Amino acid sequence: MRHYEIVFMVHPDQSEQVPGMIERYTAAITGAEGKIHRLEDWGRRQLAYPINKLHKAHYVLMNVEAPQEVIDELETTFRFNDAVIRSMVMRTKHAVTEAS
Amino acid sequence: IKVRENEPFDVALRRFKRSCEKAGVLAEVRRREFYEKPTTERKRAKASAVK
Amino acid sequence: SLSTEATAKIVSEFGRDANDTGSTEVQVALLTAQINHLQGHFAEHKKDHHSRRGLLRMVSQRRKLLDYLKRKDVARYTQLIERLGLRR
Amino acid sequence: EIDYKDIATLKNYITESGKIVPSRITGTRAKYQRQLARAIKRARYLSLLPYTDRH
Amino acid sequence: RKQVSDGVAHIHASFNNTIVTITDRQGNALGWATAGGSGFRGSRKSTPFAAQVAAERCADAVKEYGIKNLEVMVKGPGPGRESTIRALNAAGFRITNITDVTPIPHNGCRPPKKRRV
RNA sequence: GCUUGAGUCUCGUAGAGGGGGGUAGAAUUCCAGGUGUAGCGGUGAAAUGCGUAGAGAUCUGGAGGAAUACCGGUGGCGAAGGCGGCCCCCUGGACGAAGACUGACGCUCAGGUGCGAAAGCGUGGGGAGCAAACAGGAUUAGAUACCCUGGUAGUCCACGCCGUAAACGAUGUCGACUUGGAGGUUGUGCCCUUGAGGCGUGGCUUCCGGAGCUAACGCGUUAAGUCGACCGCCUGGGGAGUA
Repeated sequence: MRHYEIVFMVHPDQSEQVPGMIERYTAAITGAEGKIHRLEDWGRRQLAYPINKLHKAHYVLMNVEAPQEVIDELETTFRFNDAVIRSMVMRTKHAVTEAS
Repeated sequence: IKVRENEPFDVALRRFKRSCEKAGVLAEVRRREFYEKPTTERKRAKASAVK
Repeated sequence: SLSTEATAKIVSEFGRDANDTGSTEVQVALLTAQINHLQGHFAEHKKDHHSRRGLLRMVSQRRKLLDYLKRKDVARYTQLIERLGLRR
Repeated sequence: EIDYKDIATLKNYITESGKIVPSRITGTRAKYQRQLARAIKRARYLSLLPYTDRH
Repeated sequence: RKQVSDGVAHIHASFNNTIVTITDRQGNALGWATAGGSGFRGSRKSTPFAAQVAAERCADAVKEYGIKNLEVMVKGPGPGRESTIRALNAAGFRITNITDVTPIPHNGCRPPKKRRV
């Protein structure tokens, strides 16, 4: 059970489905007795460059400690889900809890 | 890159072009992939930068 | 390399006590543990020729220590290679 | 430097056309120039910063 | 005709020739002029003079549109380009932006060998 | 027996070390479409080439492949070959701090085995750019070249082969001792930090130089100095690294 920092953009037009998804994702973490340390919803933020053109998107910062298998199925969940564009999951850098 | 029109100007005189792209970066990418001449061109460039 | 809990378990099994972590049986058993784990890693990959060089250092070093312990105490040798299942 | 989400700090350490500035200019000891650049690149993936100014 | 009143001057300076294309903000060309199409074929079509007369000649041939404002977009290196934008504000245009839009790869394709001259 | 050699354990650090998988942004080419019109491209100059069947320029959408600007640095890592976007997974080594443990377990190494750029070969993919061969245009006395326009193998992937390079610090490996200076990079301790602190202690590395050595050039605590251990190799040029 190691640490991870997940961010992911969401299509703006499915922003209302954002907290639901968050819950499901967090639920999946608690399926493996891993804990979630911070969680931020950064709002519809303007993109520095267009992607499918699609400017301003909805960001979610996560920072979860978990075993690697639920992180892996969380990655495949981010693959198939058409809502989410650009996930990024990262390193341990042991558990953080702050803002930016 | 971009410079907006000023309210009272005749010549914009943008220096944006000079600080980056024109002189070196495009004249460098006109000619061959080596790996070899750059290692020695940089070797003698850093060996020339001496007092 | 190996887990801290794994290394602690092997030191506890093969040493006179814990903190006896440099004895010849202990070093041999730690090298053995890592050799087997990396058998699992190099069955896959197979072209990780750099990591394999580290592995052959482990094999050679285990061999040196078995030769030492063979020409110091042969009873410890036979008990050791009996317990680790090496020598074939 | 260690962090990439602070794009105020990262935006200081970048030029007007999206390019990373050399440590020959900004001081920045080499360890933090490496963390810096790697954080700039993680931020450009997230579209927090731009890759260039002609997107 | 069609009375666009703002455009973009895409100047494409290369080492051998500068080619000036005045368009609108949508990107549809309204009229172009090259340095090689203004007399002086050859060693003389890559000079700042040839580029400025190319730009003078491209300022003509867009009189049918009443362009007063334009952005300038500059590609490539070349003996042109600098003189080129000068000719544009010698032709009554209000020059608004001057961007340099030279394509730079982020180490993409391999460039050609050449030139053991 | 013993610990000053060698090794194990604890905690961290830096890193383009390796292998597998994914993704991102610029750019080149191609395809489809809009605008638009007489050239574009190229060169020392030209021509071949592309272009009123609408090129080049320009904007939109798509496909695909390869490489990964800036950071980038006589910077880093690796035994060497070599390794440069970002992220994950598996994995090798190095270095540092205090302490504990084993107790000479070490050094070198003929045969042997492994790894080994590039080009090349085999099977199966892929193929955007570049480009041996090749073709055309020039240049020229000639031009089987340099230059130009195209362009196939190849370069890219998987697995196997080859087994070499100016594979080079043209400097085998390991250990010990012998004046200095300026840097770089990565650890760390101490002390008003009361800066852009001070003072030390390691690892790797760059430049200059002292004694000494050297035919000289130069090397110079990372030795080509002063020694020890083991290995490899040399014995005039050619013929010939050939039969």
